[PDB]
Amino acid sequence: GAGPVDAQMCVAEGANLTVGHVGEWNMFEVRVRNRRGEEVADADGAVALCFSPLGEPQYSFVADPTSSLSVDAYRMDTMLIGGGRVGVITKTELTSLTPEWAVEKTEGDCVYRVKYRHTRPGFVLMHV
Amino acid sequence: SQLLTGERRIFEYLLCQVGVGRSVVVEDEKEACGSRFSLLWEYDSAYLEK
Amino acid sequence: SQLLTGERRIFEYLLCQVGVGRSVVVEDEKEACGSRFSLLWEYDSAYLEK
Amino acid sequence: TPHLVSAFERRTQGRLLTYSFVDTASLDEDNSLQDIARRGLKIPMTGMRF
Amino acid sequence: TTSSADRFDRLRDISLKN
Amino acid sequence: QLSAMKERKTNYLLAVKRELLSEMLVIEWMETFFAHLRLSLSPAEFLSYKHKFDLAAANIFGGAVRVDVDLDSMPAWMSEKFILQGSFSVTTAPYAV
Repeated sequence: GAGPVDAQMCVAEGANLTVGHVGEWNMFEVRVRNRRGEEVADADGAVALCFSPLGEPQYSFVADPTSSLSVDAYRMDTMLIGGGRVGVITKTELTSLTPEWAVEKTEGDCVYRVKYRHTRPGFVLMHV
Repeated sequence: SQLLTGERRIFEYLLCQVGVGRSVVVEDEKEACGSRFSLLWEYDSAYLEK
Repeated sequence: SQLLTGERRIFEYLLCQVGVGRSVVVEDEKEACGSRFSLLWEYDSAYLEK
Repeated sequence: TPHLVSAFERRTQGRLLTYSFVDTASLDEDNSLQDIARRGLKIPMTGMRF
Repeated sequence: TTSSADRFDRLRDISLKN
Repeated sequence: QLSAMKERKTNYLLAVKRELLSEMLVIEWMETFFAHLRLSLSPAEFLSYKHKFDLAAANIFGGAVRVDVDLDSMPAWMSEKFILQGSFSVTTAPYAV
């Protein structure tokens, strides 16, 4: 029952919505529905996945990180940071934060095929 | 020297209410092209300065 | 008595083979950076002018 | 369209509403004026200047 | 001229790189 | 790092400063335009374009200003107060296995 394609009734389905793997393509599907919901086939649009960081800003420098055995800040861009990069907002989370994403809408079917991958672990918000 | 009819025209325009907001200052158009800037969810448009 | 003679400071470099093939000449690096430059698929490198 | 005015109100909640003029010939083959009356001005991933 | 003027041209450059 | 945390806040605050300054720019472009109207029009043209000036500012600018800012339309990012403590020192000391 085509017509308008209401965003708030569109649904995201898949296995990698809340679980992500670094360095590997992660797929999830975006389905488009109208105001009452009837699987609008002719719904040519655009899906974007702008990312936002989450957590508190943390850092550490430790001068001479070899004598204190501080593996936390051996690398200056905080790649050897602590647990899971969760809640840690350094400059790498702030200025880059670009997981490349691609959308492969077909020519009359109702699924948007979305794939993404990232270089870093962490805990982010995906604005689908 | 010349009477100017000036070729009056068929100007067809769209008065689009463009809602821009919390714009980031950006240089010329070649770097504000979508596939190379990737704004955050706060900032919502790109001010072409030069 | 040290920097006038210029005492030995020794360097660590990488001799790397770069596959620059069919480069396109383009001016200064401020607009040859990847944030705005396209690199059309016929090309895979960017020669620099003055 | 009433769908377009409702989606526009939800998107811009704390932004300005500037009034830009859009030329009909500057639009590409995708944004034909027949298509604008049905779905609106579709901005692609590259983006459109106002 | 007629008020405005000196405050118009100072905020014409809205890019606040100051 | 501190410049990255600075621009996390100040790029947002001069974005809304720019947001309301774009409003002042069209407020000013209202005024410099009509200042040129008064010095140029016929006396008949002044009444016709003053009523159109009234209707212009009541339809481009009649709604409430949507540049709402107190502390809460801002996200939780703009409530932090950075501190930075520590001490650097150079020592001629052994390494003490």
